[PDB]
Amino acid sequence: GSMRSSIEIFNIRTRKMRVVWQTPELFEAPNWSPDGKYLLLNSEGLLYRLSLAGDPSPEKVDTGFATICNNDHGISPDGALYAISDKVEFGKSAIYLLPSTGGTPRLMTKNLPSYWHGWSPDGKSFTYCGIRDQVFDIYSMDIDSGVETRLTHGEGRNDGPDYSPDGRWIYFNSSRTGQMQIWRVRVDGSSVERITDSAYGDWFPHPSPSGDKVVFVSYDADVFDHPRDLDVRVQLMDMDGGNVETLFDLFGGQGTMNSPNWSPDGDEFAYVRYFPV
Repeated sequence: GSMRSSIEIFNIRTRKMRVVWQTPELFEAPNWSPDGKYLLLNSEGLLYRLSLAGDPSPEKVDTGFATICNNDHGISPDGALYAISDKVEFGKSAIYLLPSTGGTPRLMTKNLPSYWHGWSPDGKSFTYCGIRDQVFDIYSMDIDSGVETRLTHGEGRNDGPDYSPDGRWIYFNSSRTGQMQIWRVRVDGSSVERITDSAYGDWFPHPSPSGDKVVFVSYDADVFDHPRDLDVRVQLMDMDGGNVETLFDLFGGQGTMNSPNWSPDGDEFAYVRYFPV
């Protein structure tokens, strides 16, 4: 079988890349463990750990009944929990938490579909895209109480939320201006503001844990939604949207970086490059 996915890391300080693992399988959306030691990927509804030292061969995570996981998942700051978005139970995406060492998923969201997208720096809350009667909004939930908080209110479609490391902002994208652009909303909901103003559809914002940079993908403007297998750009900019640059061109899009992908040191991020079928 020819290669289909290349799990890779790019260091934004030295501007060097490395190939962790290539496979003829379709692997997607890496997270990076808070201890620095492994990547968490999904493939064909299952979750896998790939060690960054020694054997990078994917090791399957026991997600119990949750065997139709999608690309929206993450790891808690203390490293003890995984959050997954799975459709076994209700036929549409629902968010669960489980131990990072595997086990039985605990349902978080009763209102569906909901797509997990970022863990709060203090670990107490998470943020997600919730679709409610075809209204795409940013929500957050307090893990201990189960209380759902709506942060956007149907101004365009709003997707892909992830926290700034100071915990004051959630960055996301919104179609409110005509194409997907990066926006940010305060965690209390109280203000929102535009971060990119580009000729592209800008998707998957991830603020670096080091608090200086945001990485994201830019599709061509004539693209609708966030498909697989297109010629895209992996971009980087300052927190305030200044100094936008193209780090590299890439064949991909969907799967490349859906979920929070930074090393805990904030100097490197994980991503998947694809090869045409």
